Formats: sequence, structure tokens, C-alpha cells
Amino acid sequence: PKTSAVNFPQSGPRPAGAAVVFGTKVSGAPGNVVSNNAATFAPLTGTQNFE
Amino acid sequence: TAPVRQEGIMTQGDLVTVTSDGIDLNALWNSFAESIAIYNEAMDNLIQLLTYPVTVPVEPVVQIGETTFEEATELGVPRGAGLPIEVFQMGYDLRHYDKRNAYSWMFLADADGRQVEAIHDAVLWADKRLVFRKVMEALFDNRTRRANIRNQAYNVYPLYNGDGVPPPRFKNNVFDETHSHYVISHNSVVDSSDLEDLMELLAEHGYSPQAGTQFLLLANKAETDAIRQFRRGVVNNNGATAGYDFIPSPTQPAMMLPNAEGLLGNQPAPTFGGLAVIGSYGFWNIVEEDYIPPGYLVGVGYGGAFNLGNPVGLRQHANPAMQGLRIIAGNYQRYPLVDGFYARSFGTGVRQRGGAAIMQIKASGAYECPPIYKKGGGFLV
Amino acid sequence: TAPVRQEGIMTQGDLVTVTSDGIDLNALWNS
Amino acid sequence: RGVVNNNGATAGYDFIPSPTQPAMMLPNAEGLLGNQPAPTFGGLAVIGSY
Amino acid sequence: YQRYPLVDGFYARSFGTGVRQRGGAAIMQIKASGAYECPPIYKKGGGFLV
Amino acid sequence: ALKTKPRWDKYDGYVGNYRGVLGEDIDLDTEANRVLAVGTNSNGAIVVGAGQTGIKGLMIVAVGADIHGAMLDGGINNHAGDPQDVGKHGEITNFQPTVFGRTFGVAISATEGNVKLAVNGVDTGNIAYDTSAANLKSGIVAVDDGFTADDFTVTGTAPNFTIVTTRTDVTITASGEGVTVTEATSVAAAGTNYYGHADGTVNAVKGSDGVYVGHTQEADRLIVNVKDEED
Repeated sequence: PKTSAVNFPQSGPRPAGAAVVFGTKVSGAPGNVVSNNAATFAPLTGTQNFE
Repeated sequence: TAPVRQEGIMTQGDLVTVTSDGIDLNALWNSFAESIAIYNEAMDNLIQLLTYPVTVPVEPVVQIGETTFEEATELGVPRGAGLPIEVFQMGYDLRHYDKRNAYSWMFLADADGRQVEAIHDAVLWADKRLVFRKVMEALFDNRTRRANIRNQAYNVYPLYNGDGVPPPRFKNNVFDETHSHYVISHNSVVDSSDLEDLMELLAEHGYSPQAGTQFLLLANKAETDAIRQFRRGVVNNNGATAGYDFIPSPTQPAMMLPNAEGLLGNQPAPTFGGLAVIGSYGFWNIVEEDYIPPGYLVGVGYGGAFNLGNPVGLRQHANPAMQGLRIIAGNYQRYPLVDGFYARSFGTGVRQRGGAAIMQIKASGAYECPPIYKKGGGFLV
Repeated sequence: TAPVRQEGIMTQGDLVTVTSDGIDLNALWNS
Repeated sequence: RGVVNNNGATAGYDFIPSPTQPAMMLPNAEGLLGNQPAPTFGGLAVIGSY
Repeated sequence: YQRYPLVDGFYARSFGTGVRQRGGAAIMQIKASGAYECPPIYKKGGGFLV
Repeated sequence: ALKTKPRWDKYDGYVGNYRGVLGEDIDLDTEANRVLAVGTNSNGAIVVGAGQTGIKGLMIVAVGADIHGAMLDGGINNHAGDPQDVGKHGEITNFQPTVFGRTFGVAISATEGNVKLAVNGVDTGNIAYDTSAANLKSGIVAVDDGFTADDFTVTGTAPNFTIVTTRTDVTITASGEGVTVTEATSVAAAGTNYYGHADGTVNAVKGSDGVYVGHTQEADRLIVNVKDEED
């Protein structure tokens, strides 16, 4: 593949005061091996061209 | 630990305390830490070889793009020219998981901190077992998924499975829409032939020993105990004859070299990534792994000219606060109840759809997903 | 499968342009 | 390895002699793929491994 | 044609070929009987591309 | 903007309003963004209509739409095995009754001769002012429009009939003189008791299977209080 679609995760600002509805991230969690090895899928371009 | 699951509000009488004969039961919660560590190392080695952070490459479609000269004349003029171009993309799913724990005020008045820490640890263990199951299920479940982004619905894919864009042509190998890397052996017991047939599924696309591709075979004890018997030119199961020797790794017990010639193959390193390799057969490095179910072979290619990588892309949520395992304050806070949540969100998909293949060893019918890695079956391996 | 040659004056409608969803197809001719 | 012994059972491995065992001739000048077992385990004398 | 409504331009090459040392090479075709055939990919009238 | 759509306004989630998983795919054109009466099948799973248990709650499958007004297909709350929320106690706002397909009352004013109906504007073969219920079906089916008998149902007696349909894209009308057609209509009515049915519809009428799910107050709202179905 010759190029990649640029990802654009923050479309705009996020609502204030929601910070308790999402938790604190426990640091030693054994499943964090998976989410340490993960990234944000939010491509800006080519979204009508998924095949 | 046993498959027994207490749920609900923790109450007095669900308390653990020093017994009347002085046994501090609250000291004993960590007593399985060795088995949990042996399970933590096995899953982490598989995850580090099977998975990688998602990216969105623009997938090239090979195009004709032809043009030609003609013979000139001293009067008159030649014809024009023009070219086509086309591309596509692939995506990944995302899903949300959670758990709750709840205590009465009577429980929290009398409880040892060691009891609630054990419940925290057991939830952190159920979290690993979930994310590992979804990594395996992303490779083993041959069904196509749906997801949505920017109001567009798109398929999320496993390996080649008879859905989506066909594999591109390689040399004279050409592939129609039905082509699939989920296959059967056509026999009740594994052959050396099946390790040849499995290799062909990667090599038909050019992912090959000639290309410099490294190969890993993951199998259960049930299969590796047959594969250890493959001797070059000797018959195996189902009338197959082995084309190569099984070569034991440096760690295995020794063998007498049976002929002056020596064994047809190469002796592997004792590890592939972090996994312990038992030996090779042809170009496959063979790994013994009980997390592959009995009656399944998983062949995976890496490196080479085609630059193969880990088969499964891992997606996190776009909101930074949604990332990792998270502990959340509950709706009940003081009296008579306290509660709390744990939540994770992530998902998966395969972009590199030809770099691996799965064979089920049986006589007939389609491939079956092993129930332990089928999408609807549960939340634990 | 077998090659075809486009020949003629290049007009509008033979243009390659940024897609409705923002793919710069003109970054890709060297592919 | 691969030779049937008693009751129709086929061996997965060779019996490999310990270094205290008498010398033998092998079909290949490298002899073994791997080592011979250590001649003692704990304080006991080892005849070989399987 | 140079501005409006058309613009054009040309590519041109002139060259040619021949053999001097007529004995310094030879071609064999693997076949049972009949004449040597020039392969169509290298027959003079067949086109301008390999 | 253009439409309001039913939503939970109060739903607590600790008082026997419950999580489950779907036993089936939800139809996004026909069942999403509606108040569905639900039970559970012989497994642990939510079904639209009466399962093994009878009606045990209400469900709203909330689904977004694109800027062109079509439903987002790749959702994670609407396929078999997705998790969903079922309410017994709460309030639903922007409330509307739930009905599936189209249904048309046909009645004949003629006392002699023949009458004509249009299906999607194209005219039917002539039918007697005393046609059988079997011959309204046969008449309506018999045009080169591609619907066929498979998606019409007819019931009645010569003066009048109901033409039921499972699809939304077929419209009956009168076209000749001597016949009248009205499509049925449903809208919420204030101070009414609503009733879930074995179909999964929610309506103001208790027939032979209706299980009380709540009462409205002002028509735009429903106070949910499910009198759970029993054996």
C-alpha cells in the first residue's frame, strides 16, 4: 500500500463534566497488553470506499 | 480455579474471616498465582505475535494502464493515450464490555481489605480472558462482521472466507470470489500432506520460502504428537508419505541420527517470538499450544518480500477516557449499598487476509469455528 | 485480464479528481 | 523411535545411553541430535533417558 | 494545437537494427517437424510492444 | 426538524428493568425506533412478541440515521446476540402506538355490476360488487407489478374487507366508482391504557391476547407499568 488515510479522532471539543462516567484507568491490568497494542481507527478519507 | 460464579450483592454471610480454628482464609486468595502466571505468559506471547495497532492503508487495485507507439509518416499524425486508477479500504469493529461489584454496608463494616482486593484481582483476570478470547475469535470465527463509521456501514473481515475483494493474481494463480483460508483436512487424523496443503494456502499468494517468508504453525498436543513422528520417505496417517524430517528443537530430548545423510530440514531456534518451538517440518516452525483447540492447525507467515506482519488489527475507542480497563464509581455510594463498575472497549479486524490459514482436521463438511472462539459463545476462554 | 489502450483527446470526464470522500487519487499514479 | 516394542506400542523417542554406558557405533558421524543425559541425578546413577 | 479548445504534442524516436557477424549466434526451436517459426512476440509486423 | 421518535425518558435499571440479549435480528425499517412489546424465548434471549414466557416488558431499539434519513446498518444493539434493555417500570416520551405493515379497509357502495381498485396507482381487473374474499385476493394479485400473492392477506364479506400487508411499499386505493378505501391509522390518544400483543405491537385495544403495558397521561407520553403475562 502506497499511502494511508489520515485519521482524525477529535472531530471537535468533547463535553465537560463527563469525566466520572468514564472511570480511572487501572494501571497494572493484565488485559492492558491488548489495549497497549491498539490504535484509533478514525480515517478522515475514503469512508465510502470500504470494500 | 473452578467454573463456579457467585454474582449479586456481597452481604454479611458472604464474608471471609479467620476461622474458629484459626485458618486465615484471607491469606489464601493468591494461592493460584503460579497457574495464573503460566496462563498470563502463554496469552501474552500469543497476543504479541497475533496482534498489532490498526492503521488504514489505501489498498491498491492493480490496473492495466497500457499505451503504444506507431510507425510515423511524413504527412499525418499519431493517436492519443489515457490511463485508469482505483483503490479501496478496510476497517475494524469496536464493542463495549462491563462488570459490576456491589456490597452492603454490613459487609463493608466487617470485611477484610484482602477479600475485596481478591474480587478486584479476579475481575482483572476475567478482563484478560475476555481480551484474549476476542483476539482468538477475530482469527477463528470465519463469519463476516458489520460495523459503522461516519454513517457508512462496512464489512469487518476475518482471513479470506468467500466474502469481500478476491485475492489479487500472483503469477498464474488467479482467485475468484469464493476463495477461502478456512479448510478441512478431509481425514480424521493429521497427515504430513496437511502441512503441505496448509503451506500452499500461503504460497499461492507468493507468501513463500522463496520470498523469504518465515512460517509459524500453532497446534494442540493432539496434533503435535502425530507431527513428531514424520520421518522423510516413511508413510504416516491416511497413506501420506512425509517429504521432510521433523527436526526437534535444541530443548527437546535427543535422538539418534538414523542415516549417514542427516535430516532433511533445518533445526529451529528454541523460540519463535516468545513461544517455545518444539521443532520444524519443512519450513514450518512448530509450536505446541493448548490454547489452539484439538483438531485445528493455524499456519501464520511473517516477513519476506511481501513484508507480512501480525494478522489481527487492534482498535481502541477514539475518546482518550474510553481507553484501557477502567474502574468507575457506582450509583449507590454509602448506605445501605455501595456499587462500582469495570468497563473495557476495544475491537478487531483482519486487513492482511492471506497471511495465515486455519485447517480443521476432519473427514467432511465445511469448516466449523471451535465453540471456545465463536462470537456468541461467552466472554471467557 | 488482457490489456486495453485508451486513445483519443483527453476531455472532461477523463479527469481523475479528489473523490467525494477525499481520496487524492492523483497522489497514486507512481503506484 | 518409530520401532514397535511390546504389546504393539510404537516408541516416540530413542532410549539414549548415559556417558557411563559402553561405547557404540552410530550410522552418522554426528551421532546424536542433542546431548547425552547427565550420568547422575541427585546422588543416583543414571543409565540413560527416554 | 496550442491554447484553446485543444492542446497536443508528440513523442518521436528514430532507430533501426541489423546483424553483422551472421555466424556468431544461432536459434533453435524445440519442435517435431516443419520450418522454424519466429515467435509472434518478436515477429516484425506484430506490433510495437513486448 | 422533521420527526420525533419514541425514547425512554425515565428508565432506572435497578428495579427489574433488565439487560438481556436479542434472540433474533431487529428489522431496521419496521421495528427500530418503535416501542416493541417483548418476551423471552426458550433460551435466555429477548424476542419481539410473545416468546415462551408471554410479554414481560417494552423495548426501544434506538438507531441513528444518515443525513439522507436512512438507518445505520452496522449497529451493535440490533443483531441476534447483541445486548439490549427491557423496561417494566418507567416513562417513554414522544410515544406512538406500534403497527406492522399496511392495512386497508375496502367497502363497496355499488349494489350491481363491477368496481375497480388501484395498486400503486395501476388499475386492477374488474371485480363484482359481490366478489368473494378469495376474489379480492385474486384480483389484487393479478397485475404485472411483481408483488404476487405472497405478501397480501384478505378477509371480509361482500359489503367490506380488510386488505392486510407485511410490506410498507404497497398502497391500495379506489379508482372506479362504487368502492371506497381507507388505510387504517394509529396515533396516541390521551388518558388511554396501551396493550402489548403476541406480535410485539403496542395498541389501545385489548383483543384476546393483550397484556397491559401502561397508560398515557398526555398523548405524547406513556407511563410504563407492565402487568407481566402469566400462564
